[PDB]
Amino acid sequence: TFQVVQENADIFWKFQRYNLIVEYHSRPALAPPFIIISHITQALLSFIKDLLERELPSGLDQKLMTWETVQKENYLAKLEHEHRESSGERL
Amino acid sequence: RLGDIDFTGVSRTRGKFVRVTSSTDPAEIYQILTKQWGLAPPHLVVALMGGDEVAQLKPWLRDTLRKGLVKAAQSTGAWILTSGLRFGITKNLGQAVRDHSLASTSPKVRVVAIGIAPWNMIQNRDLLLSAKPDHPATYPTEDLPYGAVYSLDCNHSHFILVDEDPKRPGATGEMRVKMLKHISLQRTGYGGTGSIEIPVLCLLVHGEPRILQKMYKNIQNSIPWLILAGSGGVADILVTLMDRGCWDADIVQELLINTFPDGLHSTEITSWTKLIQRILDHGHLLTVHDPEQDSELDTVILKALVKACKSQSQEAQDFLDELKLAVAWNRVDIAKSEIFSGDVQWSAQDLEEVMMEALVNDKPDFVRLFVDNG
Amino acid sequence: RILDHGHLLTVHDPEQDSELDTVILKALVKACKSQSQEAQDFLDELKLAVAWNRVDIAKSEIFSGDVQWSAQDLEEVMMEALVNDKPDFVRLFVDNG
Ligand SMILES: [Ca+2]
Ligand SMILES: [Ca+2]
Repeated sequence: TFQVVQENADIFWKFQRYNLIVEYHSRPALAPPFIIISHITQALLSFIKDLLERELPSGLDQKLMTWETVQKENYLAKLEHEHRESSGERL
Repeated sequence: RLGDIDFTGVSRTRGKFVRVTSSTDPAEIYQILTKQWGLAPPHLVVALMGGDEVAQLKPWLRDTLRKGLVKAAQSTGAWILTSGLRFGITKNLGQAVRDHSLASTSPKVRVVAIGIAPWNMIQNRDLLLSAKPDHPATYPTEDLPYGAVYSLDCNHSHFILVDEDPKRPGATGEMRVKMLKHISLQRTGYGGTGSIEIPVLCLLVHGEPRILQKMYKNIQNSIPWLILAGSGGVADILVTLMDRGCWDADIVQELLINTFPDGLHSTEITSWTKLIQRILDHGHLLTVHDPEQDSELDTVILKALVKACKSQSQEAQDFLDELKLAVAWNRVDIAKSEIFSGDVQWSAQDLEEVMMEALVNDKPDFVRLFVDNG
Repeated sequence: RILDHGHLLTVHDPEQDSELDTVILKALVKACKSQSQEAQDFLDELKLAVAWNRVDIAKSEIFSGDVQWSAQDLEEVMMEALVNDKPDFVRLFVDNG
């Protein structure tokens, strides 16, 4: 078991780090007991009145989509060029 | 006549233009292009000829051509000359240039799609006639069939609209040839205390017998031509004639009639045959790009430009722009085989600027080659 | 006279060819080419090429510059290549209109 996990230790820890950072990014800034103040403030703000998952303007969104399409085309072209110069393909 | 265009449609694109007459000096238009619009002297000019016929390119051929042209032009500052009307291969080339511009994170080098279009072929030209300096003319984008009148391509940044000539109705081709020749005679400043020419190439895709006069005019102006192998029209005629190796009147007329049934006129076909005969007779200014075989447009472009320069002169100062293109495209083998052969004599002072360019741009093979060559 | 025709005759050498579908498709395509240039006459040869996964033969002969292919001419063979899981022919049909 130790050998199997240790082979992929980097990936497992990076997933763990993602989960922990996401968990503490969405937490209120106050630690319990004090978190009661944050809860009361949030409830009051809801009654009286993001870094991730953000919505983009249409022009910027289209520019990003075209940029990613160009990157994908370059990646596929490099893959094709690598395939052509391989030993088996040359043979 | 300097006006800006606000393109309404899919994306808010801006475009400048200048109305010109058939008798205008190409020097004034180049001056306007450089200073009045801020376009730096380009390091490569590719002029798109043909592609306006009803017989369009196959999607694989069209995509390969546009992608290869844009990627070859992305290394340095290149101008792509088209008939800036939203139709045919011009529209797709504009789309590819647009896509590269959106995806480019380096605005230092720019690919500019400059259009040279007839004023009698622009849809809603009176709409853009206003061209107020404070208020750019609003121009709607309309996709239209083959027809006879198109709209300016929104993806072309700059336009050169040429009015019809009362004497002869061929002002557009003459203006294109004059601009290409004037650009080819230009000499931009290079680095420090140096100047370089601007490489000019013509790309032909599915020509019609009508542009043969302009093609021969450009050939006479020592401007190299590049021909798409499977383009569809005159391009197949030219590539087949080169494949045979010999061109005679009988074979020329046979191919011309076979690929163009509609053309049936003794004097006209004789003129076309003679034009083609002279075009092939030049030969050194013509090259074939077969995407099945070559599939690397930068290599073919560099080979064509080097062949034209070799047939032109033997001085090293004339090979400097071809060398710059070779450095930018990492074509060390072509440079060694052709540019740095025994035919051309290279001095140490001639290679200083390209040595700096290879050093700054991380081209160790060219650094080694320049050390090897003096 | 039989040899004088020529375009309608083909040789299958199992030592050299050893793939009967390839030779059959080449013979049928040669006969169709010598017959006519319309794309509607190449539809059955194209169907056989799709069924036999002979993408190279189709590209070399059927989809050359000699024969003009329209988008509506390729709809049925596009469906056949899609349903029968022939991605190479799907790519070829996209490439050809
Ligand atoms: Ca030169
Ligand atoms: Ca048939």
